[PDB]
Amino acid sequence: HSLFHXTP
Amino acid sequence: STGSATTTPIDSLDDAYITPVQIGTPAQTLNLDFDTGSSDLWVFSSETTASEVXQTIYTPSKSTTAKLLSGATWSISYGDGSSSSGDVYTDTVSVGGLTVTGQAVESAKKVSSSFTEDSTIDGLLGLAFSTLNTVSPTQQKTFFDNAKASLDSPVFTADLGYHAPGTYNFGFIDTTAYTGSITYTAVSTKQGFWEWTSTGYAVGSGTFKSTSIDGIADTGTTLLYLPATVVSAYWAQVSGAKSSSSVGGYVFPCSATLPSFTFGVGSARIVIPGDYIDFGPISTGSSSCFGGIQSSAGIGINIFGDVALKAAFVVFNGATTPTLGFASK
Repeated sequence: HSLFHXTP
Repeated sequence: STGSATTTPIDSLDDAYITPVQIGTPAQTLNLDFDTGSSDLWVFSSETTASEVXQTIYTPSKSTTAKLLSGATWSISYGDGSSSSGDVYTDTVSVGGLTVTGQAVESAKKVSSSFTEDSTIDGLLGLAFSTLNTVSPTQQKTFFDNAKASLDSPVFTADLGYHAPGTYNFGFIDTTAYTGSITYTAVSTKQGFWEWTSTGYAVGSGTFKSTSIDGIADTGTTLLYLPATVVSAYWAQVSGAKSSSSVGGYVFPCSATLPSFTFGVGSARIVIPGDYIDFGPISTGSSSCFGGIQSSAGIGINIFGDVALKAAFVVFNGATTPTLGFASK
């Protein structure tokens, strides 16, 4: 569990 | 053909959503994170370094339809700097009744620590454009790209819930799922994302400011990241809100009632309820809460994440010229 930032 | 699957928040904060996917023959069911911000289908597997496994894994050797994709490898990293890599099989993949044969299934040999730490996600299912796929030497198509030939219509919809289950549908539009009419806006595929431009914003009951906000629709991102001046304009309407370095974002007293936030879609307007923007207390029992709208300055891109998308019914139109459709719900 974190906060998610799905690709550069 | 069509498919329909239930998607569930992984926790009480709606940090992410997982959707059950059937892989292989006989089917192995895994809970994947559907991510419109990436184009790799990768899962935890029997090949993953054991000390890095805590998740349900894919076992290629147990599937009669799995085939090794000779010489192919993949390596990916995400927005938050997490990453994984490995080799590639093709297998049969099913989502909510819709079946694709010969889908590239990327098998993880290694994963970063944040993937190991999150027990509820068995892998990711990428739904951006295939030009972002990291398989080499030849890139693989996404689940959506493979299904298009068989879909009643080349679309999928996202219907994400607030602290509640939602639905991912493929190949049809559920007209009972939203209110009003759907507004469509053009998509740019230049960077491989579901990239679009919002027509402006309003805070609470104030005026709508017409201003172009280029951003991406990313179901794999939790929050709403907007330009700093936009974000400042929002939190200025919250009397105990401030920016917190220690926390890395705007925080406010959990007791406050937050204004709504409206973003423009062509001539239409989507309103995010104030409550969706209350993301949660910074720790259990705390009197401070973290805001769901944050600055995109250090990211480099504006991101319409779950906070924003769960307030609407979203249509991902994958025709040759793709578009995005939003409806109130």
